[PDB]
Amino acid sequence: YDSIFENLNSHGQGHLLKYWPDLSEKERAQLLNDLKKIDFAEVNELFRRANDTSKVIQEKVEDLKPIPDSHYEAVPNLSNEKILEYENIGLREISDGKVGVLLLAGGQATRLGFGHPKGMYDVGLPSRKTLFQIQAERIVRVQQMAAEKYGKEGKITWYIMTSEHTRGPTADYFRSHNYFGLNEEDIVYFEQGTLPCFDFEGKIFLDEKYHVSSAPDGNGGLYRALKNQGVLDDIAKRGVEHLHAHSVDNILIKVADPVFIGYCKSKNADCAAKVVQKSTPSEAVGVVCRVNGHYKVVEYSELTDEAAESRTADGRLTFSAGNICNHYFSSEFLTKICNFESKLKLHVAKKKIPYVDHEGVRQKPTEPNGIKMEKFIFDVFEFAENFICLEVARDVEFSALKNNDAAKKDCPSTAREDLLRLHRKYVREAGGIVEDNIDVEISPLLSYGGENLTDLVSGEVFTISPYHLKS
Ligand SMILES: CC(=O)N[C@H]1[C@@H](OP(=O)(O)OP(=O)(O)OC[C@H]2O[C@@H](n3ccc(=O)[nH]c3=O)[C@H](O)[C@@H]2O)O[C@H](CO)[C@@H](O)[C@@H]1O
Ligand SMILES: [Mg+2]
Repeated sequence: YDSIFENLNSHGQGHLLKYWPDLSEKERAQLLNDLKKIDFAEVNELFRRANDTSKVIQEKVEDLKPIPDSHYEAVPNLSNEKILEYENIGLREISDGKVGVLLLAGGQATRLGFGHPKGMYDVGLPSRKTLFQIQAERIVRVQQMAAEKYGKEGKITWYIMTSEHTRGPTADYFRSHNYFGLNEEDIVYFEQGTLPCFDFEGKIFLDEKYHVSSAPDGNGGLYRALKNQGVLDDIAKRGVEHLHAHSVDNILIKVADPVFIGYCKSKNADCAAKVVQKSTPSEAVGVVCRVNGHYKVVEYSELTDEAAESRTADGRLTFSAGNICNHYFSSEFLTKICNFESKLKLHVAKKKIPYVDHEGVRQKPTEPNGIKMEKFIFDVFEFAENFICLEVARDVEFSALKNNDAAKKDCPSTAREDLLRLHRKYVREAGGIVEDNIDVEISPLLSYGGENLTDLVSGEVFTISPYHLKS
């Protein structure tokens, strides 16, 4: 106790042991287990840098400039012959077993009110498939496409990053469903770290008398987790050369998109980000920018209202390159990143954090009472030697699940609506006849991105809703 107290008090966190006399021996052991999981020197060192307001005000007066339209291309503007070239390059890499996916599934947002990892959400499709199952079947299908073209049945290694409260339920969900037709050996779970939650005076919250308040350390915690969980070793052993990192909530996600992988390989990019066009200033998307001669993403929470609402001569937003958390990393760049993730800025967010008050009572604040600190995955972009930005069509590739339906944006209903609208488009683009009032869902096992539909829908008329086109 004495050595533990000193470690705490030398860093001003001695209050965490306040309730020691009232705790059972098991609660005492739980509390001590919480404390030994925290490096109080590194945490306290990190908090000071993250909350150095003088440096923050300097970053606010930076001459923030958007990525010029001249520095990126848009997939829908490419010729179909250039698209095929990129797709075939990506399909070859997938077939050769050189592609992995880094699924960011440790996020703990509560906005949705879902008592499970977000990946288990069912937005009410005719198939009633979850985000996890849809993504798994997209992996199945694109592996099949790659093997059918190039012979070898290469596998995408699915690296699923979890946090403490998602690790168990996520592994249980995939196991219960027989990995949705994928092989268990190719799905690799790894767990990101956490950081404690602080009040406005820099003292760490107690979630219970025997439990320190903590939260996942941001999706920028990927890099440290990759190293200390042995994932970089696994990547090197498997011969994986390309990594597709993306969020869990985008129901339109082109997992291991061969066009994306082929595009970045052909441009010899060490790192890349997909973007969509931002048309409302308040959309909660980061924007790709240039400052001091390198690329950056400024999170929606850190973009001034002035910059967000600034307009071009056209009337487009000046900052219109909307990040959709959909990134490419070369294996070489990834392993070099993980050796300097220490320098990665910690971002501060005001949050409503439950806490034990000065009277042993757990409160639930109605106004933000504390701070969480997060590393952001895109903060490595400024260290890339050949960063590439690739614009994609929003209706084909981005529809985020963030809020409940009452918010009416980025909700289950818009996610389900965006996917069904896209599949209606795929059916029409393959020669099928279907009106907007018909809900036709295309199984990912039948079509990854609109291919493989002519023989089934060309000339056919779809008049009954809902309809499920299956494999
Ligand atoms: C990548 C990032 O910093 N912000 C992006 C993110 O913000 P946004 O704030 O919407 O999302 P979060 O950064 O909270 O989470 C993004 C993804 O990372 C996962 N996650 C998050 C935190 C964590 O500790 N562990 C973890 O695995 C989430 O579960 C999800 O898979 O998505 C938007 C698009 O939808 C982009 O416009 C934002 O620029
Ligand atoms: Mg991102």
